[PDB]
Amino acid sequence: NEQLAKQKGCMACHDLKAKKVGPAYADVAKKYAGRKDAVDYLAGKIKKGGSGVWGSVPMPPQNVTDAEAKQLAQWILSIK
Ligand code: HEC
Repeated sequence: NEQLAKQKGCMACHDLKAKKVGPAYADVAKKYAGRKDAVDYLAGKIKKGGSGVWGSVPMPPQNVTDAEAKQLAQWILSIK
């Protein structure tokens, strides 16, 4: 956990409690913490990228698979 975001380099904009170029993973988690499919949705935009729900900066695409996409929404959501 955690070390994963490094191998990818998502912190370049995201941030647990630091609203930087991207919505702090902690903030997004709470926003999707009251949901039940935050895993599919998130990962759905993780392998696609883009934007429109938090801003416009088309986040750069990534090379992850469904499984990896799950750990991202599961690891980012658990973060508060
Ligand atoms: C800055 C260039 C970014 C880097 C690097 C990464 N992400 Fe990102 N991400 C960024 C923004 C600005 C947004 C919001 C765009 C919008 O308006 O919606 C996002 C969003 C995500 C999301 C949300 C998916 C969703 O809710 O549909 C996820 C899951 C996400 N980003 C994952 C992610 C990962 C895994 C990264 C490293 C591989 C990563 N992002 C880098 C900006 C940036």
